[PDB]
Amino acid sequence: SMACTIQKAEALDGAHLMQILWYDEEESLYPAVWLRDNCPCSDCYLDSAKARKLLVEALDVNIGIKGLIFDRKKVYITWPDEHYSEFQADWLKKRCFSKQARAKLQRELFFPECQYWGSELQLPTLDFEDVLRYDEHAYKWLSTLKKVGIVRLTGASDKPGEVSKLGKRMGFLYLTFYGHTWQVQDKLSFHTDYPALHHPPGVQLLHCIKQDSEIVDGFNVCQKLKKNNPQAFQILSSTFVDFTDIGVDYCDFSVQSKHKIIELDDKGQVVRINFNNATRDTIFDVPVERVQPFYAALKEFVDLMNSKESKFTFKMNPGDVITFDNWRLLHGRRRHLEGAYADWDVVMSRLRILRQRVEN
Amino acid sequence: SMACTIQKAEALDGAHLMQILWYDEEESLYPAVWLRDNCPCSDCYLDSAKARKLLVEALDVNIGIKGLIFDRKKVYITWPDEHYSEFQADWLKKRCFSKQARAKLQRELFFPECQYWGSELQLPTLDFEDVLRYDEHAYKWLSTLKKVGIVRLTGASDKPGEVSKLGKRMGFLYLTFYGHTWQVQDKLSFHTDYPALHHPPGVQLLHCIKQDSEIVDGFNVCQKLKKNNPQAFQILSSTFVDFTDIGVDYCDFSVQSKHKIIELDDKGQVVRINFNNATRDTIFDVPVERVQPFYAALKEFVDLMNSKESKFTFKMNPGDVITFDNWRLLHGRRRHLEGAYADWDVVMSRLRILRQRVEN
Ligand SMILES: [Zn+2]
Ligand SMILES: [Zn+2]
Repeated sequence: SMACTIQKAEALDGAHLMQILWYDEEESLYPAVWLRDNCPCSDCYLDSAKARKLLVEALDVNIGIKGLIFDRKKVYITWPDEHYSEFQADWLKKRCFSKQARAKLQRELFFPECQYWGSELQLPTLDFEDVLRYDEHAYKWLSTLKKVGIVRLTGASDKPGEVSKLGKRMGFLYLTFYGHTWQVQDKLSFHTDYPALHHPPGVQLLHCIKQDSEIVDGFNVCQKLKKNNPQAFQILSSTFVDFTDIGVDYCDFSVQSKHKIIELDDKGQVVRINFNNATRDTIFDVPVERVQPFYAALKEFVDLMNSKESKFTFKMNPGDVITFDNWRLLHGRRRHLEGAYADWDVVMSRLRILRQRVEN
Repeated sequence: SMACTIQKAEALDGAHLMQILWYDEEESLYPAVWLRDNCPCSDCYLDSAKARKLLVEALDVNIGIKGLIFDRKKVYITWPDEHYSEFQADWLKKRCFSKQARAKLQRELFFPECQYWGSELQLPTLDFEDVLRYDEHAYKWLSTLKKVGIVRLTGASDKPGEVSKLGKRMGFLYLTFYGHTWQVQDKLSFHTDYPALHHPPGVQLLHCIKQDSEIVDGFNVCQKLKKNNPQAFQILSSTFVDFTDIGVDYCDFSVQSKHKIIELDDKGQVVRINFNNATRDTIFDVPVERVQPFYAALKEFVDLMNSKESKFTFKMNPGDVITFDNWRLLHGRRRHLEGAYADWDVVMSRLRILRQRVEN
């Protein structure tokens, strides 16, 4: 490939930078300290663990390249203390520091693609055994979960054990916490689950053993709220609300956290909704004048969730396994289920592995 | 008590506020919407679950008090739709919206007191069985963990099972994740544990079965860094670093996250350090010019950790159970241990419960 072959490589700027001219005619710049830190030799790097052995205390932050050789596919660098490093062209190209290359790689790692929905949702559906058996189907399943926030699996048995069977096949680890002490447990006001936790459970897997649920796309609701009621959006995305879960589950517990109901990342993108009205504390840590406008904003948020254009209604049949993003969807309803929760890290892990397996 | 008895109560500002004059001569202001939202009657509130039954859609955000009666200890309110609410004086007083009362209550819920340390640390120590048996001792144990970041328990057996025994007695739930699939598992470069997780494990419990560890107070290090090297502190508290844990543990896994090495809350206070050099990815999602100054800053951070004034050294003896804050401490060392991790929510829960039991 023209994009991935080296036409020229040289040290620049007191040898503190390496510039690559690709046959593509594209150009890339690599800091010497980063190349040294990421030497793939066996003194510096453990292949089997994919881990860096090099210590920060061994790294000269003012290092420059002493000598550089290249061909079409490799760069060969000598350091001032005679350490020697070889870098592959493809490895360098992927890790290029341009905004375009970095953003491309981030998309590949974190799967940010998102499809918003409302009442017009076609509930994504795949066969249970297909997902159990074949990488392509398991991959479709998880990528749809991440993109859409919900996927249905049909054709599981109507017997207990299917959630555990699915977990084992996927290599999932399931969460336990107060109110959900076992990995798999038997199960109108829209809510997310367990906002009293500092890190609410990411993904829920529900299996219908014996048999309406309503759901909204929280990210879609937030986007409409920001447009129609910007001040409401500002209040809900900036006000820390106390959530409190007090009870007994083999022991007495008092689980408490503060969350913004609309949780944004550094770029102002919604990453989680934290909302259960039952669990919202009587304790409200805001100046008195902030209180009534907070409730006005909450009312607008909840009005939007209850609007006909937002809500999707569905019925769970025996053998259905529904999986959903508890950070994104809110649910409610106006029954023998088995359910488990997983951390998003476990699900994203599987998504990454499966994508690699499908691509090969 | 003079502070907690009502000299006068009245509706103000179109009945949208309730003002309380305490016999103390202090004054408090309560929004009508918040009083309505927090009606303790059995239509609105579930005592046993300590949960609100009232729906957001049933709450008039523009509500005002229709009628108000009071005595020394209670307020009796009638709403415009004839709903009726009684509030206790002590309950109101505690939930007062003044900055002083709110901050007091937050301290009581979240235990923010923090004692920084270095090489001069006297390792807090309590007896294992004492902690197992008596609330006062268990309370001292957990409050010291939260304040100091580390506590040693002495006088456990030198046999396996003590971590599990301690967990059961405390009603703890233990975490599992890739690299630590069992609740209790057998176990120089300063690091925190498992930063590749979006929510790294909060608390570690280590029990020495058969027998130097070094530790630093990460919060103390950050405070010194901010003072001596403010630009380094700024870089480390604002730059998202990729952490990556790839391997096999019953299944193939690829766990990945981005963290600021120095993680601040909204008020600029350090809440977590996320740092393991082995796990820090080769992938670095920053503009090229940001790279070398990041490494310079990291080097200053690590230099500070390795300085003689920062490091505390100790040896684990058989029967020792060491507990520490994995969000705060970094550790390393230049051996038969059993270990478990817990979420801070589980530990804070126990701390709250124990404080109430000790106070009674
Ligand atoms: Zn090397
Ligand atoms: Zn009521």
